[PDB]
Amino acid sequence: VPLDGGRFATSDLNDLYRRVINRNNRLKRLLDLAAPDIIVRNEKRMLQEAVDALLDNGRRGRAITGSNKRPLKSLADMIKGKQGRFRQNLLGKRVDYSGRSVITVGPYLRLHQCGLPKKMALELFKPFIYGKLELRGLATTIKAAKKMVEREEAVVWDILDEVIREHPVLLNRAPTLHRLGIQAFEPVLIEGKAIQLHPLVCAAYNADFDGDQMAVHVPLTLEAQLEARALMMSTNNILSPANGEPIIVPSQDVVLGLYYMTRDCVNAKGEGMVLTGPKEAERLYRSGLASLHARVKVRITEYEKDANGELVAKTSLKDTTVGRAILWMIVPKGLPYSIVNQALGKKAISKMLNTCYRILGLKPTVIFADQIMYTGFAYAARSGASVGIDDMVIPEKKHEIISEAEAEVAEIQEQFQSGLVTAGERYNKVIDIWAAANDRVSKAMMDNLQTETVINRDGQEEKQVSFNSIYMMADSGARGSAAQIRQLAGMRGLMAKPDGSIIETPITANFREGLNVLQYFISTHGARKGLADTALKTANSGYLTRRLVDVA
Amino acid sequence: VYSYTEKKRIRKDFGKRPQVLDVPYLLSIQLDSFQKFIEQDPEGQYGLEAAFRSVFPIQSYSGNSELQYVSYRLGEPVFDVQECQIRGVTYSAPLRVKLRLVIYEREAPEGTVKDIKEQEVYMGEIPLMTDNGTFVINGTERVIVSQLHRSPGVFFDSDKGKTHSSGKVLYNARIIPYRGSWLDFEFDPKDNLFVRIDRRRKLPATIILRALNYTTEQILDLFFEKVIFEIRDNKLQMELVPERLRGETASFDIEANGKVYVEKGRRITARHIRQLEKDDVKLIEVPVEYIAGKVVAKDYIDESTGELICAANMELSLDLLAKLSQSGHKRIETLFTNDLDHGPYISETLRVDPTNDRLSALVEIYRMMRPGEPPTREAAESLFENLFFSEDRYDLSAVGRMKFNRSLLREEIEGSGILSKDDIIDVMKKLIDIRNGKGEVDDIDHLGNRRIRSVGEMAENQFRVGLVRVERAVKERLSLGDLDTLMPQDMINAKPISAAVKEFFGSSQLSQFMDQNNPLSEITHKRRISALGPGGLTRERAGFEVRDVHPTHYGRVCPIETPEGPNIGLINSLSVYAQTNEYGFLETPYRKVTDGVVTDEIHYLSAIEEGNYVIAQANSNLDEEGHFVEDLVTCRSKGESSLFSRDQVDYMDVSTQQVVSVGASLIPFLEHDDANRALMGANMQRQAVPTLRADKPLVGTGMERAVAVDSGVTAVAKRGGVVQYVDASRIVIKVNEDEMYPGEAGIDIYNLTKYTRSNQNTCINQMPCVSLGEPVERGDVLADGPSTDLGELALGQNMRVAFMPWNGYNFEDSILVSERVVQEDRFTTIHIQELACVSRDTKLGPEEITADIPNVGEAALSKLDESGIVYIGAEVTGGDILVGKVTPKGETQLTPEEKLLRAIFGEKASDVKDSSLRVPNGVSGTVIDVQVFTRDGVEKDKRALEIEEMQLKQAKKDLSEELQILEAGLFSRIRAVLVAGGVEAEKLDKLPRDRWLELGLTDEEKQNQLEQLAEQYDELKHEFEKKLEAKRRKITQGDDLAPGVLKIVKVYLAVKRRIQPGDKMAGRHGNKGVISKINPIEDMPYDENGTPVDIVLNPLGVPSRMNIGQILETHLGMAAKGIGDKINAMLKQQQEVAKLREFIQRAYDLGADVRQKVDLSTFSDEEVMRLAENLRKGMPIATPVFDGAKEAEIKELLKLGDLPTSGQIRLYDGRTGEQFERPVTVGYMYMLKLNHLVDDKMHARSTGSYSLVTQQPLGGKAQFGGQRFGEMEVWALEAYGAAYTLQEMLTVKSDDVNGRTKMYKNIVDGNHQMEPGMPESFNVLLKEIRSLGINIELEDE
DNA sequence: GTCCGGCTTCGCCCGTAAATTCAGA
DNA sequence: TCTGAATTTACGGGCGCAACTATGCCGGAC
RNA sequence: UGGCAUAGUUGC
Ligand SMILES: [Mg+2]
Repeated sequence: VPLDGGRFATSDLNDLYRRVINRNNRLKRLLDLAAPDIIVRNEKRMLQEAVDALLDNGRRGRAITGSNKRPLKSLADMIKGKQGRFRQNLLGKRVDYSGRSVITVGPYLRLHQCGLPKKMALELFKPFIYGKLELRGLATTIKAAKKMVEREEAVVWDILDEVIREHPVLLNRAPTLHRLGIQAFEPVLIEGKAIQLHPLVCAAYNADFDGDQMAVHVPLTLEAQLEARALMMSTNNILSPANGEPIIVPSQDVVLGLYYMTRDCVNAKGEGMVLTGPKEAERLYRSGLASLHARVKVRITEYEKDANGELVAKTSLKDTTVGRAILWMIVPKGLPYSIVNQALGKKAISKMLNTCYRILGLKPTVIFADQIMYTGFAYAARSGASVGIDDMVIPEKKHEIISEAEAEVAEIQEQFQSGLVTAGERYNKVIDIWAAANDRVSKAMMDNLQTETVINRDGQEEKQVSFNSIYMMADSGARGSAAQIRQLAGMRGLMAKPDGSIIETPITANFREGLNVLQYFISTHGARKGLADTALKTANSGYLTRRLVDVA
Repeated sequence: VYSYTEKKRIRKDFGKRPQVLDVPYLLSIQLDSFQKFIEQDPEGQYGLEAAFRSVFPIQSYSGNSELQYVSYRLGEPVFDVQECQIRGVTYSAPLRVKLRLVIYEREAPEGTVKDIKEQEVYMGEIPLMTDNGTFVINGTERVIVSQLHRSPGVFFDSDKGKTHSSGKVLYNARIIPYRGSWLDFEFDPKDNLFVRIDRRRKLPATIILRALNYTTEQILDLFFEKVIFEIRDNKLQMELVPERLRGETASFDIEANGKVYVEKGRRITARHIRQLEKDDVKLIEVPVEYIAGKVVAKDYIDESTGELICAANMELSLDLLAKLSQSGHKRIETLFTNDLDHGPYISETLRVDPTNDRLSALVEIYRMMRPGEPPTREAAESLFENLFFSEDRYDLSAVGRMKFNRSLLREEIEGSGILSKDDIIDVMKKLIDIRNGKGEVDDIDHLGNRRIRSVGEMAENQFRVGLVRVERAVKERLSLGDLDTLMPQDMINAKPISAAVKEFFGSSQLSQFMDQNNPLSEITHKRRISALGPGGLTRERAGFEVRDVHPTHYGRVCPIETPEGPNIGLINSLSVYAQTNEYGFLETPYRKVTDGVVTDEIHYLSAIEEGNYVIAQANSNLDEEGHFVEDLVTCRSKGESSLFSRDQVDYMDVSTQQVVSVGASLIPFLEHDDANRALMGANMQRQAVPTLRADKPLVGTGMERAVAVDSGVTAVAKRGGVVQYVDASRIVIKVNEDEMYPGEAGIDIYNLTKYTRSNQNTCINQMPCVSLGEPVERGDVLADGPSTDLGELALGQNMRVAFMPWNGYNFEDSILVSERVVQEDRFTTIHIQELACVSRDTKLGPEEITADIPNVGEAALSKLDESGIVYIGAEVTGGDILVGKVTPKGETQLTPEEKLLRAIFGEKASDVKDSSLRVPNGVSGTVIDVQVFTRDGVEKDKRALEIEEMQLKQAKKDLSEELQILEAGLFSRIRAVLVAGGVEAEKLDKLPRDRWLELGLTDEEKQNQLEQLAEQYDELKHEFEKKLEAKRRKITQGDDLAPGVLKIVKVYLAVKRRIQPGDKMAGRHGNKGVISKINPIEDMPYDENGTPVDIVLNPLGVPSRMNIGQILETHLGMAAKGIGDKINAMLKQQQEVAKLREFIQRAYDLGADVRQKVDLSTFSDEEVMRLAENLRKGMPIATPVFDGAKEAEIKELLKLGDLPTSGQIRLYDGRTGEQFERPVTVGYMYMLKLNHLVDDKMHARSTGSYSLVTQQPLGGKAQFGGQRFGEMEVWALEAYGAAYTLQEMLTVKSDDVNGRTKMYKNIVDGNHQMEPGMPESFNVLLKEIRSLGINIELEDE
């Protein structure tokens, strides 16, 4: 293939073939004139080496290198390896009718549709647009249709809307670790340059919106479109294929909104009043007469289908909250009421969706998930749940736990210097006592954090689960766990080097406090471990899963 | 005091500790290394002088003729840096070397030579480093990253038990030379010392000892102590050294002087050793069983036969003892082979090997090095001599010899580049000592074992690599030359030098395309340390040893600013205060602590030197005199932080920032951020795009100004003075008389670089930051480049941010941006794009740039001129023709019948096709520059003529402007001088300004000064005319274009990307996010005052991603803006200067024990007004990286304003107007617009060009390629039942030519059905397998 | 400018075949 | 002096996916 | 008008 200028591409097979013909011709010429045995012997050896290099370069040794001293890619090198035909052009190929773009949120979408930009929609569906233009007589010859499409006339957009109606598009994220990494959605034309991806499916994709890009593919044939619609639609992949748990569980904002909505405090506006139903609860909350989280009595009618598929109503007076009653308007009929009478963390919502799927079916579950997402987003927005610096309250027991642990390490060191213990067991003992101290600090932090708020304006003090933002997000399961909140407020504990070796020196300061120079130097060991395992030890998991796939 | 530049805007500093050492010149490493490579060095140690003196002089193989060296010189660059960037040539200097050739006649070793012929021969060009530390190689600025390789010397490692599957820790000793062959001494499970050269094959170590002409008995005497057995009467009275009795069990009963110290069987204890040492026991009687296992030291001969009875290294037995008894040998020497302290390693090595004589050793080494070839005595001897002992082929450099001596506990640090017998013996003995148990192996990751190559050193190495080849060529030519006919010009060939030098600067793993989209990006790319590159590691080989942070990286390497990816920890970045030792090792500053007082003198310490010291931490409290107030201070003695008393402290950290680099030192509240998030924050600051206007980070760290000034993006005033003239594209500073040199007058001219393309297609533009008549001091910024405000690095914009969920539009990491942000165009960026159309001389004729474009109407060609090139300033969009070129290289010619048929159809298609460079689809903008490069003798067109005429007029105008500006300054100086001693003023204007050589002045030095000024005028005029002539010659001449290209037309578009969803934005604490919606202004949250928040972020990203530093920053930012608000409140309604300065002083005095202490009483009520004008948009605040503002100070600053101390305010919903409960955190945070724009990522393809070997879609978006349906995607589809989707995915959509063509036709026809077919890549695989001796076929059904 | 040709070592792990070393007769 | 089993040593294969930008692409006789 | 190499970068 010509390179820039008169010079041709410096091909590899051509060089090898062309220095096998050289030796062959030289040897033929030598045998024609009956050259001395030594010279023809050396020429035969060189011919053998050249042929060996052509068939598999470097296998014999002394991999012959061309210009730039790069070993030539022989036939064996072309058919084998990760860059060979099998794993580069036959098991996985580049495909037409495919595009790529950054992904955004677009909360308004339903679970079965995705926002596709108008420009990529036009570029992907060009042949379909040509077919529609020919069918409607707006362009007799394909050149005319192509010209109409490239000018982006006002009429080809209508064609694009008409042809996108019921044409699913596969959306795929780069590390397709499991089968839910590629799912079909109905396109909705978007005025922009980024694909709007439903919030619920993100967990399946492992797709956060911090720069991630995803690829769109277009099924062409009727069989492919029906396969996308009936096998790969996001509204069919409610349950993960690895286990029975739902995979479209709301991730972080919806769960926070639901946790805030379904919750109670000992004294809020409109507490103790008896409501005539969930609609009354929503009316009161919107009117500002009652807090979203205030204990009340609500007349709830729940449907139990213990009969032969017949939903039987049951009306009672439940002791609930305004927010719980409001949320009950979203739950479908067949579910019990106790399913929304708790704090509704992330696991609670996952169990709720699972039970809805097992009891009611698929379509009710999809609708329920969409409504859960909408209501959670709305009420998380209403809650105004923010994060400040005064929310990471430091425990008052942290310092004394630290001092006790330091006394323990001092005494263990004193024993070690006396020879009573050897280095390895001293290191193990130090590690264990520091782990115990870290656990104690975390426990004290959570104790001071969860019951932090005591609120009363009607009598004696009554403790309650805190409204603290950090705790409210950790308990709800939205984002983070005990470890990260511990590092924020409590002592952040021991670190591990990239080789899975634990630095016996702990970090005595949290993140709200300093982390002085020395403490921010032990931390970098753990940070280097974390980033190296992401970029160097991921090849082991990929290799293992490739072996598992290729054996089964 | 403040020098009228930082007094414009004083950044409130919260740093508690006092700065001791100013931040060094951040680009010091590159500039210094290159300066010590070209600078003339009389000592000849550095650079080209060293290379010449090491190679030259050259003699023939015999003493016939000699070529020696005199000196070298760097010629003036042929073109300026900007001219080189525009044209595309390297910015290099010619290297002209004065070489003299002498001729030696018959028997004239020292006598006068026949003739000496000396000439200044040209030896290639050497690229030059610009003032900013960068090289222009082919029009692109390139940075040569410094390398961090293993220092030359000797290193002992272990391979700790991973071999032999038994846990035994072997020991290897490697002698790494700077340039030579590797020598390794390795052990094996049998504890036999082996050696290998260049890691070819392992052979016994003693062989090389014999190769050094060592006899076996001498080897044994050298490597072992000697035990003496004396046959006085009987029992072999043995000379015993008591200290040798410890560590074993007494196999016999030991007795002397009738005192059995140790009984039979019992082991020897310490008390016994003490008693024997104090008893003065020298000789003992021994049994016969003891000597039965010893090894005789040296050979013995029998007097009767005169032949051998026992040789060296033989296990003595009863038979051998009896044989040597009667021969007369009474004193018997054996080796003291203790079991656990003096191993028989050399003895076993001597026994195992088949080599006994020196020649056998030499032939063995020759066969190992050259396997199969017939060995020769002279060949083997020469090979071994040239291995480690020739000065030309082996060289332990000065640092190498220093490390070699240090590792062997030698005294001197200077030696010979080659090895020696003593050196190898010492290395082997040290390795054996390590094996025994005394001593320790070296750790490679130690920064005292790793050097720092810089651009100068690598350039010198490559220049020497060229010069050795040149030496070979010259030596070859000297043999076959008639000496008295030729000068030293044909003798020297410059092609090797140029080839090597340009192949290192252009195509090398360390000479990298510069990351130029920020001052920070450039300044941290130049301060980069890469373990990769030639002579270094490889990302696929090194693992989890050089990636980890060593304790020695403290103060010499940033532990957190490293790239994440395949090479993490291999691309370390230099620390802020770190410097390079004389030998190339990284050293860091430390304040000396002689007595308990911390002295203010700085010592730079390297890793090894710093190891044996106790260094107090930077955050150690001190008083006015200087004393560690605390009884015990935290220090670090041997890479182990601990607590030390007040007196042992030998050193203290100079600053708290020295542990990090210039990337992480710009992150406020770094200490509160998880180290990963600090790393990501730095990596993302390196990617921020310069916005339309800089925005002066409200919460900085004090390193912004240093970074901006040190990086060559601003126009720093070379000399102080008064701004005489300032426009959008020029500054003229009249220098003060104090700083003015004598003679030349003498006013600085700074030509600002206007809108120009960067390596990342960003915009480089310098805007003046000074006005007319404004005083300027030395080192003050006059013009600020991209991402800079008043000399402070401003990578992004600070705006109002609220932390709360908002209807899911900030779900995971998405950012919700108001329409006010895009309305203000604050994150609008200018991207300049270069499009080159090349007309070449191809077959079937040349190519043409004519405007007669077929198949397109006149409307599309309206924007072009008569010459077929777009106008400057034309607003072009996607598809528009910029430079329409159509070539006679069209199509074939039609035969009579064919042509008649074509003409019958009624078509006049010609032999001209359409190439017609056009704007890429989806890219708009305005044309800002068109450059036409024409080859020599091509008849440049009308547009090229117009461009050249405009360029010539502009060059004349700028030259004349500079000349008359300088001459106005000169005449002003002359008039100022004339004011005394015969001043003429009334009639001075009567005569013309020129005729001032005839004036009347007295006799003094003033008239001499006037004469000097007049001579300066004359030479200025002459050099003016010559420079104008040179510029005209350079403009009018042709261009050295590529071989076979007629001309090049480069069009510079200037697109303006405002903002849109999908554009990635991030803060300084590793917090990312793609904009999810450009919200309406009325829909955003607003506070009690009705001011909407510019951005809404998600709180859930703060706990999960432990970057608390943002929240603190946000709070502080709010406080900062609060202060500004009050100043604005005091400023928009005019108020007295007294109250304003009072409030400003109260704001600046707010702190715990800050060391800024700015006093406003010395501002004169006029600089206070400018300061207030600068502070009305929020008071800038400096938060040092580890000495930042505590939360209490943030609360105090918040309370100084009318803001709540909690940092959280009450917000109302823009949509419903309803209050948000749970008051939200609102402040001002510094958003960066990273260089990942959605329109650069969006891509789509339905049908396009396919690859050649396999008919699959092309890859990438630069070529209209398709997305890769990877193997894992195939697995995912198999997990579904999607068989038809997969089949069409990998057959009809990828590589079935008939299948895909038919499917396209069916889609156009309205039928969605496919014919499967067979992939073409499968046929390719079949043929490739058949290209071997394998017959793979698809057998019939 | 147009036409013609054959000096780098330095990673971790595991499976398998060849060579060695016991452990005998 | 031979011969089988177990052990050691040598040596060949493996070392995730997807995506974007830039430069450079052969050295020696007529 | 499609290939390889090197360097840098993004998402996991
Ligand atoms: Mg992501």
